[PDB]
Order: sequence, then C-alpha cells, then structure tokens
Amino acid sequence: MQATIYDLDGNTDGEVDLPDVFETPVRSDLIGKAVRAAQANRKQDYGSDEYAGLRTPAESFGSGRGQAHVPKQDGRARRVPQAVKGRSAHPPKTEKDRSLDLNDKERQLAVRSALAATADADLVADRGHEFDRDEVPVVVSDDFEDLVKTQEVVSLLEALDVHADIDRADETKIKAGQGSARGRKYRRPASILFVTSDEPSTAARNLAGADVATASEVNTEDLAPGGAPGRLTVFTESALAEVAER
Amino acid sequence: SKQPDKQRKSQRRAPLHERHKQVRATLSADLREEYGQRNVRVNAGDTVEVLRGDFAGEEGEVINVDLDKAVIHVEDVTLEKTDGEEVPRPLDTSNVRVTDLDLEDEKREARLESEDDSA
Amino acid sequence: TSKKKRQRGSRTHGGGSHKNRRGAGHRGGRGDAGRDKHEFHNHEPLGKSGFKRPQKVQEEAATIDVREIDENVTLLAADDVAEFRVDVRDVVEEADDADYVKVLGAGQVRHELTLIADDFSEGAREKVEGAGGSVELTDLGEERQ
Amino acid sequence: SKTNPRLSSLIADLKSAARSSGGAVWGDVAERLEKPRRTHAEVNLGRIERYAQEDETVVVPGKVLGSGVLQKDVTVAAVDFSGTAETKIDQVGEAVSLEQAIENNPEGSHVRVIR
RNA sequence: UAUGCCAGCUGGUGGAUUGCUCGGCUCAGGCGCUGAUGAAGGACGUGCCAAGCUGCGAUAAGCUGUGGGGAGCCGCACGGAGGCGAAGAACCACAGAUUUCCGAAUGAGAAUCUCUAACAAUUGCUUCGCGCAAUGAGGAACCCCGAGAACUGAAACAUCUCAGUAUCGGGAGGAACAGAAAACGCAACGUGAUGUCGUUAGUAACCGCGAGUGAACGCGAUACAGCCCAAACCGAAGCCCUCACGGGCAAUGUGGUGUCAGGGCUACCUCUCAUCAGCCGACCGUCUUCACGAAGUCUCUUGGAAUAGAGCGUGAUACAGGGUGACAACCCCGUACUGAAGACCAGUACGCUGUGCGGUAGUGCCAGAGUAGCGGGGGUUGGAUAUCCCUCGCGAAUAACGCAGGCAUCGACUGCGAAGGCUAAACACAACCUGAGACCGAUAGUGAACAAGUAGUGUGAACGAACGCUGCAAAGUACCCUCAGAAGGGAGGCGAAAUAGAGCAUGAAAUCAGUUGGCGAUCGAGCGACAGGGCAUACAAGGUCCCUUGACGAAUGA
RNA sequence: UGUAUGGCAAGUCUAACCGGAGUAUCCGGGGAGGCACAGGGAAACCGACAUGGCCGCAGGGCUUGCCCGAGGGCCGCCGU
Ligand SMILES: [Cl-]
Ligand SMILES: [Cl-]
Ligand SMILES: [Cl-]
Ligand SMILES: [Mg+2]
Ligand SMILES: [Mg+2]
Ligand SMILES: [Mg+2]
Ligand SMILES: [Mg+2]
Ligand SMILES: [Mg+2]
Ligand SMILES: [Mg+2]
Ligand SMILES: [Mg+2]
Ligand SMILES: [Mg+2]
Ligand SMILES: [Mg+2]
Ligand SMILES: [Mg+2]
Ligand SMILES: [Mg+2]
Ligand SMILES: [Mg+2]
Ligand SMILES: [Mg+2]
Ligand SMILES: [Mg+2]
Ligand code: NA
Ligand code: NA
Ligand code: NA
Ligand code: NA
Ligand code: NA
Ligand code: NA
Ligand code: NA
Ligand code: NA
Ligand code: NA
Ligand code: NA
Ligand code: NA
Ligand code: NA
Ligand code: NA
Ligand code: NA
Ligand code: NA
Ligand code: NA
Ligand code: NA
Ligand code: NA
Ligand code: NA
Ligand code: NA
Ligand code: NA
Repeated sequence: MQATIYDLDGNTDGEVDLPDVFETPVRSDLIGKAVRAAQANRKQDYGSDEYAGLRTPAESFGSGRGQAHVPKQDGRARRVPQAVKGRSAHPPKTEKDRSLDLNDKERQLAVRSALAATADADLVADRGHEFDRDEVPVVVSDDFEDLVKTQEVVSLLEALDVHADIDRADETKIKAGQGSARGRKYRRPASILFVTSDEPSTAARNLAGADVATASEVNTEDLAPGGAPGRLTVFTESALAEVAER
Repeated sequence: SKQPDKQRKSQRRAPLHERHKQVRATLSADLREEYGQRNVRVNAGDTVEVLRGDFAGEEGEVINVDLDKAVIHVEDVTLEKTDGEEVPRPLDTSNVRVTDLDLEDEKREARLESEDDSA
Repeated sequence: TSKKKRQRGSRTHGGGSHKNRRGAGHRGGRGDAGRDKHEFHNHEPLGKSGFKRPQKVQEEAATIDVREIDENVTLLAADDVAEFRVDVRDVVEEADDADYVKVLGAGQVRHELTLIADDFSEGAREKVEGAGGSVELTDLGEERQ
Repeated sequence: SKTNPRLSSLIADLKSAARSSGGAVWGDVAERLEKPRRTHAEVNLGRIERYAQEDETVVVPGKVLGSGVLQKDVTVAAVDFSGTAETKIDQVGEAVSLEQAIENNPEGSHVRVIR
C-alpha cells in the first residue's frame, strides 16, 4: 500500500510504499504474550528474611500443664506459624524464578503483528486514541528529528489533527491502593508513540503520555502498551523504511 | 530519589544550611523582572503578601523566619488565644509572595543582582 | 479456576483421611526405599550387567542413509553434477567431531549417484550400484582388510 | 479454549460452510481443529505424494511439513504449511489455505482428507 | 409486675477496621581494612537548669584553619532565663587541635582503681643500650590452613548417608587462594599458566553394586602476562646503618653471570627493542556530591482552607518524585539540558632511561634426595589395580638421565623436566555509600517504625517484650461558680469539627450502664427451618395486599 | 512424566557471554551444547518399509447399491 509523507507544516509531501510488515495479520494473543514477558522480566526478586521468627530457643513444655504443645519462651509463644511473631509458613522467596522465557520467533512475530496493528485506523480507534484522521500510521519527513522545542511538535500534531490524543493523556490518575506508599501514586493514558531513526525525539518525549523510540529497537510494548494492539504512532520517513526488515 | 519516603525524609532531616530552600517564596512581577529570579529566600525584613490561607489578600512585614519548622511570622497575621493575647499564625512560604526586599546586607543584595547566582 | 484454587474449605485437599499426608511413611520410605521389598514392582531388577570399554578407545561414526542424500540431490546444486557426484563428508552435520562418515542404506535411490565416504553398508552399495551408480571409498576408508 | 483468534475464525467459517453449503468435509475438519493440538495432523510431503491424485484437492486438517518429495500436480489445502513445504508444493502444484478452499469450493466436493 | 430472656437506641469499655508511613524486607551499582602514633569496645564524665538519647573528652552538644553557606542560631526537645551572630554565627566539606579511665593493654597489681620509671612477653638488627624495629587485638560476611560430630536417610542397622556439614583451633586481604606444565592425551602434522561462568553430565567413576554418591579432558565465554633463583663459569667487583666520621654483614660466598626460546665454557655471526630494574604518569568510564535551571498562584462557584468544578492562559531537552490547609508540569523543593568537584579505575595504560635479544660449531662443565619409587597401617576421593594426603619402614638415576600418557614389567612412540621462588586482570562477601521494588504496612514487616537489644528474667552462659496518628494553626481552654482541691464537675471560650481536649483520625465485636419494643413470676431444655397468627415500625433505599363477582381451569372429582 | 494453549518444524532452542540502547526491561548477536533426525548388541561389530497384500471408520466420488478409501486394524518384508 501507500503512505502519505508529511512535511513539518502538516502538508502532503509525496508518498512511499507502506512496507509489507504492516500487512502482518494482527495477533493479539501473541502481542499480549510478548508484553506479559517484558513486564515480568523487569520485576525484582524479593522475599522475607529466611530466619524471621526463628531467632529464638523457644521450646514446647509438652503435656502436663493444661496447655497446647506450642513452643514458648518466657511464657510467650514463638516460632510456629500460628504464633504471633512466629515464622511465615510459605513466604515469598528470593530463589523463585520470576522471569518468563519467549522464543525469538514467537516474539519477533508479535513485534511484526503489533507493527501491523498500527496501520489500522479502526483498531487504533478501538484502543482508545483520539484523532481526526483516516490514514495511519502518521508518516513524516526525516526533518522531524531536527526539531528541538516541544511546542513545535505540538503545532505539527495539531496540524495533523492528531493532537487530541495528547489532550486525552493530559490527565493523571491518583491510583486506589497502597502502591502510593511505594512511589506508584500516579498513572496516565498512553498516547502517541514517536518512532525516529537516529535518536529518540527529545522534542516529543515530554508530551503527555507520549513515548519515543527508534526503528532498530522499537518493541511490542511501545507498539502495543499493556498488550493492547493499535497504538497511534508517527514514524519518520527513514524509520518507516528501517522498521520494514524487523 | 523517586521514592516518597526518601523524599519526605531528606526534607525533614536536611541540615540547617539546606533548610534555606524550604523558606523560599515567589517574587512579585516587578521584583522578578528587576533581579531575574522567580523566587527568593524570605528574610525577616521583607514585606510579603499572603496568597492562600484564611489571611489571603493581607500584606505585612516578615517578623520571624524559623528554619527548623520552615515557617515565617508575618506582622498582623495572628490568632487570638483564650486569655486574649495575640499570637502569630505560622505560614508556609509557598503561600506567600515577596513584594518588598530588605537589602541592608551587602552579600544578599550582591547575590540577587548577580546573574550566575540566586538568593 | 485450577484444582489448587478450589481446595480451601475441603480440609484434606484431596488426600483422603487427615491421617494420610504425614511423613515418608505415606510413601513407603524416602526416595527408592523398598525397591526390592514392598515396592519392587516396576523397578528394574537388581544386579550388574556387562562392561564398558574406556571412552578414549571408542569410535563415533557420523551416519546418513541414502534416502536423505537422494531426496535432496537437486537441492544440493552446490555439489558435482556428472554424467550426481557427492562427497558425503560435505553433507553430514556433526561430521567433524566424528571418527568417520558412514553411509547406510535406508530408503530408495532414484538417481545415478557417485558417493564418496569412509564406509558403506552392504545394503547401501547394492542400492547405489543398482540405480546405475558407484561407491568410492575414501583414503581413510582404506581400513578394510 | 483455543487462543489464536485466526484459528478460531477459521473453525467458525468451516462450520458455516458445512451448514449452508453441502459440505461435510469442512464440518469434519472443524471438529478435528476443535480437538487438542496434539491430535492435529502433521503431514510431510511423502505422504501427500503417495495418496493424492490430480484434480482431487488434498485436505490436511492440520499442518503440512517439508520432508520427502512431491511430484504430483496437486492442490493441497491446510491450516498452515512450513516455509519449505509451501515452496516444494508450489514447484509442482499449489499450496492453498483452508480459507481459500472454503471460498472456491464451499460444497467441499472432490476432496481427499490426508493426515 | 420483680429476678429475667431476645433485638435495638444513647453513652461507655475495647482497639478491630479503613486511610496514613519517620521502620522493615529484598535486589542492584559503587566501595572496602583498623590497631603499640594504643584500635574496636566499654567505663566515667561533659549542658544555666539536664533524667534518657546523640555529640564530645577536664579545651568535654565542643577549640583552630581553608573552602562552601547565609541571617539567623544556641542537637533530639515547641520551657524559663540568658546568650551568640555583619569582627559573617548556625550549618556542610576537607584538614588540624584537644582526646580522662579500663580495654591487645605492654612497669606492677586491681571487678574501670592503685602502687614504685617501664616496648610486659616473644623476636630481628644491633653502636649489645629497648638504641632502631616487629608481633599481639578488631572487623558484616567473604577467604586460606588445621580439628571434626550427631540427629537424619537407607522406611531396622554396622559400610554408606546426613558431611568434610554444625561446631572448634590458627591466620591473611580488600579481596583471598591458585598460577607459567616432570600439563593435556577430542592420540594428534593437535592444545598450551591460573581462577571463574556456561556446558560437557547426572556422563565416566564409586556403592550392604542397596539406598545413595559423583568428576575430568574438551568446548563456548570472562580476563589475559609473564618471570626470579640454586648450580656451572666468575670470586669481594657486594649489602645494611649513619649527614659524616665510623660501625655492622659477607670466602659456611655478598655481588656478576644464568634459569628449556636450556644454561656455562671455547671459537665465531649478528644483533639488541625480549626480559629485568627504575622514572613519568593519565584520558575515558563508573560511583557519589554540588551549581544552574522554564511556565498562573488569574475569574466565578463550593469550602475552615482550592491542589475541586466551570472559564481563560503558560512552559516543556523539564508531564520522575516530594512539599504546600483537598486531586498542583506552571505556589516551594526538585525534575530535563549544561557544567563543577571528590573517590575509584591507578602509580595502571601510554611515553621514557638503562640493560641487551638471538644464531652456528665443539664440550658427558651445571641443572633442587630420605626425593622418584617400593612395602606395612590409616584417612580422604568419583578415582575404580587407575584420587589426594598422613604415618612407620625401605630406597634411585644424573640429561648418554628422568617423570607422565587411568593395572604391572620390558621395548617403541608422543608429552614433559619434580623434589627452589614470585606474579597483574577476570570471580567471593556486604561492613560502608547510593539507587531500586507486581515485597510488608504497626499482632504485618527485623526481636526492634516508640526508651530496643530498651524495660524486664537468670549466679552465669544466655533470654527478652509491648507501646505509631490532636489540629489548618496550639488557637493546648481566659473568666466565674462549686470543691479539702493545680483534682473533678457546672457555665463559658477556641476551631469546619472537642463525640478532634492530650495513648486526643476512624472507633468493629465480645461486653457494661441507662432506656425502647416484644415476652414474662402455672411452667420444659440444640436455641432453629418452613407455615401461619399477636403486638411493634418517621422518611429513604421495596410496593404491594384484602374481599364480592366474573374469565381460564391440570390431576382429581362430588 | 502427562496435559491444555502457542511458535517453528526434519528440525528446534539457545547457555554463559558480546554489542546497542530508551541502560536490571528491551533490540541485535552468540548454536558451545542439548533433545529430535536409526536401531540392535555386554562388546567387537553390524546397520532398517520415502509402501507389497487384505479388511475398513470418517470423508470423497458414482448412473445411489458400487468405487477411492488418509488415519486405524491384520499380515508380509526389512536391521540387529
Ligand atoms: Cl562400551
Ligand atoms: Cl508424514
Ligand atoms: Cl586439546
Ligand atoms: Mg514476623
Ligand atoms: Mg484497600
Ligand atoms: Mg541572582
Ligand atoms: Mg558444534
Ligand atoms: Mg597494666
Ligand atoms: Mg534409618
Ligand atoms: Mg536396605
Ligand atoms: Mg560425599
Ligand atoms: Mg582429564
Ligand atoms: Mg641475578
Ligand atoms: Mg567417605
Ligand atoms: Mg513488631
Ligand atoms: Mg538456672
Ligand atoms: Mg479517636
Ligand atoms: Na532473639
Ligand atoms: Na487452654
Ligand atoms: Na530469583
Ligand atoms: Na488426590
Ligand atoms: Na492430612
Ligand atoms: Na519408597
Ligand atoms: Na525381595
Ligand atoms: Na566501602
Ligand atoms: Na540530658
Ligand atoms: Na576525637
Ligand atoms: Na612494640
Ligand atoms: Na635492646
Ligand atoms: Na526409617
Ligand atoms: Na531405630
Ligand atoms: Na557402601
Ligand atoms: Na572439538
Ligand atoms: Na502553596
Ligand atoms: Na604409605
Ligand atoms: Na602425560
Ligand atoms: Na502496634
Ligand atoms: Na549446535
């Protein structure tokens, strides 16, 4: 198929062939598996102290005093799991393998599939993204990489009738729960993914919900955050071309 | 760090000289333009305007600046005790704006006027 | 919902009487305990059998059946096409860490082939010569006399 | 509890064809696909070559693999083919998806099931 | 109707629950020795008032210098009094001063004191004098060298296993240890110091051949580095102390040469850039700290308070996180970008000074002994005839020799020189610094969010808790009455709220006081389920229900 | 050792580790090695049906009982 290139003013400036990978049949089950693995693989090992509750010489008196056979120290129960201050019977363990493997082929297929979901306006709309456009992904000239100011990227996005998505992501959510006590108070919608070629867009990165990436290493997660296919993306002329052989 | 416990901790345990930054207030439009700074460390000679509490809108001279509790006393911003005595209502500098500066100190003035440093 | 997930409330978690799941007695001893007594069933009988020759006196032959060679003659375009002529050593994988390459005769030979290897089975020869081909024994192959 | 949405759609399409049209093979192929993956067909070319006949579409209720040689000019229809299988088959005949088979022959006539 | 039963209401009691996090737990990066120049630890002191903690040491919450920092300050700790600071204090960094007693504890003795100059004790050097030096002890674990169980498993148990584990003795470092082949033995026309990681592989090997046990070569990686003696041949050409003088060491050999690319010697060729000694001496990176750092505190409404809703506007290489009277990119700290310093890498790499590599021919000059090896007895190992070690006895050759290649002997072949020594880097731990989290969230998580190894128990070794939350701001309740009264109560005052009033957010259940509805002093006990009646009931969140008659009308059926 | 789902398929998967980067995630590289592709025999050593016959389910075909009949079943034959 064909993809309409846009200059830094938002006007049409020719067009190139949309590479074959964007025709890869959308596979949400494979995309979800790739994201699930990437998410698991960055989780940190944890577990309670191996000796927690065991630092005591507490002994049970056995039969005789009308008491349950429970280890006691200074007239206070200890060690056993049913005892307050006792050990945790089956606690989290550091030794546990919290990683998920994934065949390279299966993962690479998910990358291609997530890439292809990006070329479907309906899917992108179902994912939640706000925009007034028919063609997708949004292809732009390589000059986008030379932009420096965030506001300039804004103007271009408004000129591309795609800025409404950033308006959507411009709302943080103060999460329910104790994640707040561990530094996870906020969360926000995922908006536009900017795929460049030489370096991630420093100018577009701070945009609400935006993620920047490069064609050589863009992954399933940035292409389909949370395992959901069809992220509103904007490739760079060269990025579009590079992504073709992934 | 990004961790909340560590952030609050470093703010509550900061050594005396690091507490000066906890008693900073935004400068008025005129003062910002004049010295090229958005805010300043409120001093006990400055005049300030309350922008947020029950005293919002009132102006007065800063009478005291406590580094430990990171709070300031502004003239007439008070509370009436039971016995009738009038005691100051502690204010957080964040709810205040500096409209006039006490520049009797050569060092403070120099710090304000210099462009490579902020007071 | 998994089996495990449905155990809360069952008391015994599928173990039958609560007197069951205790120590090793419930297994008749730890590991292979009783493999000759109460649990001899389905264990290989006790005893010694045979001998082993030292590992460095053992030879490992890299084999391949004529069927594999023959099924890919056209596909092996990067290998001699005479009046096909293929050196088996250049075909078999794992042919380096092997003491020698041997051609076995499983399958058919639908082409006239000229095979070069260190050894061949009587059946591999009959098949290669039967389809109007030849079998060339390598210099290493000169160990049969 | 199939997980692949495409395999799931194929199965539903196979049923629709067996019901609407006269096809009995499609519904038969649908039932085998609904069964566990371990039971699905895994056929090499040597088997297709041995039991196929020209102008009779070979139907594999699974996947076609590339071992062996195919010389017959047959049309093979499967859920999927390995890269090599599809290459060998197209040299002497034609590799086709079950999705195309259902469209070109909804009545499922002149077909041979091979597993 | 008393005594009383059930449910609720008001108020207690209690501290669950929800929300909150100054603490934990775990992972990761960095970094890493201290002590006779008396450490670590402890004791006792030290403040205006000072009990605890912290700090400090008779100069006692501190003294001095430099740099930073800045108008405030006098630790935790918000009192009273008083004081310090523009003579630039507080505070932070680096460096210095002071630094009681006990403590390895060292003049001697002693439960932290005492008695009449002290390296006690053991050593090296030695001016043979404690003159110059060393050792001792500590440290979270890691590391190296020794000693070495049992419960347990084998469904008993003895070999085996647990296990060279626990525990004990000795000792080093920032890392240890190992290490330049008498190797390997995919047997080769092959590899080429050593650790470590992945694999080889639960393979080979062991084993009441039961249960169990269990490598290596090689390969892919990480990091890479290779050298010095003894002797031959020389023979005082040498070394240490001292400013010097002078002294000490050394023919029982200091020093030169030399170290399997064997060397020495004799005769030659050529040459050095090898090696060794020494000088200089980083970049980058990484860790931590610091400087600078954009943009609203506009309108209306609600509110005690706007960070809320509606409206208008702004920055962004900064929309991580935190604070601020409620949900904050633009109010404050920060955050992106840029820059600076210290530490580590490292006295390393690079560069340089000096030395001089190597080759031919001749020469039986040299080349590590209770050794190699054998036997007796044990331990250990996967090591089986073929692991490594100990002990007692025996015991060789000399490169023209010797050892190894998984039984012994002889020959061949291939590899390799033991009985002297050193050696960077890659790897272990986590005290210390910093960062992180699908970890816990106050009966959890450390024993320990609090006075925590605290209070307290035991002669002692040792054992060992519980206790988090007023409020936006103390505005922490003036005055009056009552009272034995700084109690308490009444009235009153503050605040959005006192049912936020001090172990004070919320405030469950068990349960208690008062009280409401129902039952109740002639009556029977799993306390109820299902039916059906009495009596009782503010709203809300349910709106149905009763009787005449009529329609429909299964089985059944006058 | 099974099972369900998914990728690839006569193959399949990388381990340690290396480079990149948005720096524990992630992208690229790495096939050392493992299992599978031949078995039998203590060992020496030797080394197999890409189909020869008959039944026949599903399915297909036909002129509607008759053919073709993967899989399956019964035999042959082959390696040791
Ligand atoms: Cl064998
Ligand atoms: Cl097959
Ligand atoms: Cl080798
Ligand atoms: Mg606990
Ligand atoms: Mg909750
Ligand atoms: Mg300034
Ligand atoms: Mg290989
Ligand atoms: Mg003494
Ligand atoms: Mg036993
Ligand atoms: Mg037994
Ligand atoms: Mg053992
Ligand atoms: Mg070996
Ligand atoms: Mg020398
Ligand atoms: Mg043993
Ligand atoms: Mg606790
Ligand atoms: Mg006792
Ligand atoms: Mg309360
Ligand atoms: Na304890
Ligand atoms: Na009891
Ligand atoms: Na783990
Ligand atoms: Na069971
Ligand atoms: Na049980
Ligand atoms: Na057993
Ligand atoms: Na028996
Ligand atoms: Na350190
Ligand atoms: Na005190
Ligand atoms: Na001191
Ligand atoms: Na000494
Ligand atoms: Na002396
Ligand atoms: Na037993
Ligand atoms: Na016993
Ligand atoms: Na044994
Ligand atoms: Na090899
Ligand atoms: Na504020
Ligand atoms: Na011996
Ligand atoms: Na050897
Ligand atoms: Na508590
Ligand atoms: Na391989």
